Amino acid sequence: RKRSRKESYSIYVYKVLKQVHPDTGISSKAMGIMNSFVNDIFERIAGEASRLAHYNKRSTITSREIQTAVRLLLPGELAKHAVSEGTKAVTKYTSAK
Amino acid sequence: RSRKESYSIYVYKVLKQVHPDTGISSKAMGIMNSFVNDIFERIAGEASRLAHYNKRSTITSREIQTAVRLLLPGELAKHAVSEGTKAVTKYTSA
Amino acid sequence: VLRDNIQGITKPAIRRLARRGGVKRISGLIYEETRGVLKVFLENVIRDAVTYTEHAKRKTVTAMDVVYALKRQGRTLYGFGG
Amino acid sequence: HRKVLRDNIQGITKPAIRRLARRGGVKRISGLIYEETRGVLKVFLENVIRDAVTYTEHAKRKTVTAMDVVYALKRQGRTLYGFGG
Amino acid sequence: AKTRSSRAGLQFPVGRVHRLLRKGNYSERVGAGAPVYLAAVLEYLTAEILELAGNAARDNKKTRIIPRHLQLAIRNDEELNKLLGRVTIAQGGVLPNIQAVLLPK
Amino acid sequence: KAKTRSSRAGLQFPVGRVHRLLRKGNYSERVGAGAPVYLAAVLEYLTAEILELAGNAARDNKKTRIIPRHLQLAIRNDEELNKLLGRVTIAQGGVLPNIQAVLLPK
Amino acid sequence: KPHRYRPGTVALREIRRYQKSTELLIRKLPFQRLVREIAQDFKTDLRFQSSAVMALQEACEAYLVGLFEDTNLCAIHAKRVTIMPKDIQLARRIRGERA
Amino acid sequence: KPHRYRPGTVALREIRRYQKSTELLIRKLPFQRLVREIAQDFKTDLRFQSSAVMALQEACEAYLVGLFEDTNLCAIHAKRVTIMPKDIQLARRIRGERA
DNA sequence: ATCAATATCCACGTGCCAGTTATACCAAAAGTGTATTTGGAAACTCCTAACTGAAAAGGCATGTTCACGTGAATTCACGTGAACATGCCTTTTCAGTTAGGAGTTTCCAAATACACTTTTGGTATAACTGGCACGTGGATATTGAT
DNA sequence: ATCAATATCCACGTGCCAGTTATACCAAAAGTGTATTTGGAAACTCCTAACTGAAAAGGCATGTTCACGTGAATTCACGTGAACATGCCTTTTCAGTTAGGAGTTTCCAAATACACTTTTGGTATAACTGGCACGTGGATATTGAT
Ligand SMILES: [Mn+2]
Ligand SMILES: [Mn+2]
Ligand SMILES: [Mn+2]
Ligand SMILES: [Mn+2]
Ligand SMILES: [Mn+2]
Ligand SMILES: [Mn+2]
Ligand SMILES: [Mn+2]
Repeated sequence: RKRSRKESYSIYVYKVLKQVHPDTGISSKAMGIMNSFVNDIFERIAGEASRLAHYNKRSTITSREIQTAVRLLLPGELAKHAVSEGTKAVTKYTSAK
Repeated sequence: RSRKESYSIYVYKVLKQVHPDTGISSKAMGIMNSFVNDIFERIAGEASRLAHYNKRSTITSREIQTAVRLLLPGELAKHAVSEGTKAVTKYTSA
Repeated sequence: VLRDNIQGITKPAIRRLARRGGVKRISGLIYEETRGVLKVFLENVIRDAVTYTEHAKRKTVTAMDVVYALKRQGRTLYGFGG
Repeated sequence: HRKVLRDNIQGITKPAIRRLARRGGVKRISGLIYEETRGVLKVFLENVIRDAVTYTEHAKRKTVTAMDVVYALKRQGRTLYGFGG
Repeated sequence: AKTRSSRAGLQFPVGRVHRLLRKGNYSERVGAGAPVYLAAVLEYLTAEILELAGNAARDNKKTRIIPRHLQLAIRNDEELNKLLGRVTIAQGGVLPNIQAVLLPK
Repeated sequence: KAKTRSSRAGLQFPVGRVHRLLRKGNYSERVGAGAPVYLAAVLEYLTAEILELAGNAARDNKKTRIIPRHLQLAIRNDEELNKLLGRVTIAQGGVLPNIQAVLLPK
Repeated sequence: KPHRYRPGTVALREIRRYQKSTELLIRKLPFQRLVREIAQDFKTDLRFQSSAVMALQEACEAYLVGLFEDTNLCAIHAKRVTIMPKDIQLARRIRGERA
Repeated sequence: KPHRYRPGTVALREIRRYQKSTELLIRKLPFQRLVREIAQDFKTDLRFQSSAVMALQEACEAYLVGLFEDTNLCAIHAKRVTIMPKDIQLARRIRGERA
């Protein structure tokens, strides 16, 4: 019998590391930290967006719920740059169809 | 043409059962309504996470029970678990 | 009289709050330090409350907006909705 | 089968507590600090282990997992990175 | 032809708790026992606070609970105070407490 | 010639996986198509910000491989990442070297 | 002829008066004037439900009173009776609101 | 003739040493016993993933180091350099861990 | 200041193992396409309740006087740090054992999905009164001066 | 101690408004009964990793000695908050305009739902090596005695 597949973000974290420090690697314990960080930030944003939709009696979480959650959770400059990256990713995703 | 729920009706019912000759101001009722909604979201929120942790789709009364043990301090948890098992027993046989 | 609104939170009012907090003797520098704290607290809460308002496409900050903001800051408030 | 466990809070040695205060930037330590720290650590460990085992029981498991500890730490506001999701 | 609250023995709306659970995005499914258990827990805790708050009103020689009596009832009980340690009761004030070193003589 | 939603969005983070976790996490009844895209971009961004600051700390310590100590120095020395992760513990990360001035001699 | 209470006597009387009561201790209009000014830096032409401002005032006064308790403990810990800015600063640091 | 560093020199050297490093400062096996003693007096016949015990030790040492930082500020605030139990108690009371 | 003891920094070479790399296998997601359903942006209108304005009410600003709390200075007993001898118990590496975690499959009690019936809780309007806020006198306690 | 000023109770009277009581619609739940679907408890068996135990060594814990700097105690000076009476302007309490919250309604873009196809991520084996950890000696920095 085969042990089930344990997903992680390690493949994606490693790519980002290569765009940012092409000559730098990462230890498994450091990779473990990063997987905790991404899952933590995911659930924070998705959780805040969930309450946004409910507070306004909306059954759908959109890019607009995610953006407001990013503004609520991230501090100043981090939110400014995160908003631009998200707004940019969505417009690119829309027109590319 | 607008309606808003609250717990005031059931809160007042519980008040008469414990202090028959006692009233409650409106401000005090708004605080009691906040209290119930707060404890609701805490218990349900914890039960939700318990289900997700154990790859379950159903919040059963066992989830509500473990959430109660996790959220209430010592003795409050003991009597809340008791009153909870009491209501589910009486509900099952009737 | 042209004076700031943060000075509208007056010295005897700050003195009263310290009393409810059980304070017997108040250094003069406390009053400027307190207003700085109060301003920071309100900015953090009003920023989040206004963010809820903008998302609901409204121009009226509701008491629920304030309640949702306080809860996010770990300052859960009872008696103004929900 | 296993030997009775008792008084293990004294395995948190006086040098071990000193080392922790050093990482915390402490220069001089009163003699009473050591038993106060054991009491504080014991309370902290109990609350976490209590929640952890409650997660273990609810899963009808006999083994406390790292996830059990991580969930327990999370709901006490001590989020931990490096031991699973 | 009876309501689930009466069938469970509860002053609290079992049927309403069930609706709030499904509409709260807590899980895909809700068992039939969970809204009963949850309604019983909420009813117990309301009774606990209203009991202690009723005493506080009687001790102020008042017959009607006001937020002050709810504040006094909670901050004086060790466990409700723990359960509501990070909660602010509007128009509740604070418990009378003067540090000893601040008294004269 | 099909293309993943990640590439279509310009992302290195998996939009499709993020969409699955939004539905599987019981956050709402429905998920818009833009939500996983936007959220995957934010996650990818923050991952880049930490890895840049950590990569520098690893360089300052004459190491080529990021370790938890580097992620700790990176986070604690950046005020905005510190605030975001102020209630977080990084296993094997340690503390920032900091001595109260009154504790130094002379 | 005039009567004078000794310093600290009235202050202890004030503590007992204000710990007994629950009324808001900041004046409404300066506070509401402060709320609209702070929000103006975040969004323009904003209106406030009257209960929204009251909510803010109850939360703010509760926050400040609670901070004065911790501040008072810090002063007393330093073998003093007067709260000073370093007391407030220390309380806010240990609370994790700063540094 | 025999060399003696003055009281404080080695302590500051140790501060620099341990703030520089990341390893766990409590011995592994004594800590594992403590966990097993506590857990077993709450529920019998329990086993532990080794990672679960390391997770608990990382949490405790992180918690204690942080508490010692806050403890050190309380002592310095009282014009001492020696942490005392009342410093720890004040730290935990302001943190709300005891209040 | 000079000096010596000691710790510390750094470059050096070492073996080793965790990280990197590359093969194939593959199931499980993910993507694509179709028909189906629906949430909620958009008009518009309604109707609170937030804003403005003006006129009254009482809290705040001001300056003076001095009680006494704070910080500075000085002493000193002794608790705490540094150093050292002793040896114990943690740590380390290997082995064998089986508990219990986890993977697979079956299948039934309990879940959801309707449609339909029934009633409950919210609203509203009118009524109602007693609980509570507030003002009174006057007896006592408190406080500070002497 | 004897006083007197002021604060604080206490027992009582007062009017008013927010609370209690009741009633009538009534839509929106909540319930009932049916058909239908499914999660996850139950079997079973595979296999991971937790536990056990040996055995050696050396990294630390322990306990002791000794000196000395720290915290605590005490005294003293002076300056800063507390107390207070004052002069009055700011907040508080009222009125009649509308901004915009919130309801209702339509209908299209956008979501879910199915089947089917493609590939991408994770596991695993073999393989590999360069990064780092370790040990050394050797030049440099720091500390304490003088
Ligand atoms: Mn035991
Ligand atoms: Mn020994
Ligand atoms: Mn078995
Ligand atoms: Mn009814
Ligand atoms: Mn000293
Ligand atoms: Mn309009
Ligand atoms: Mn691949």
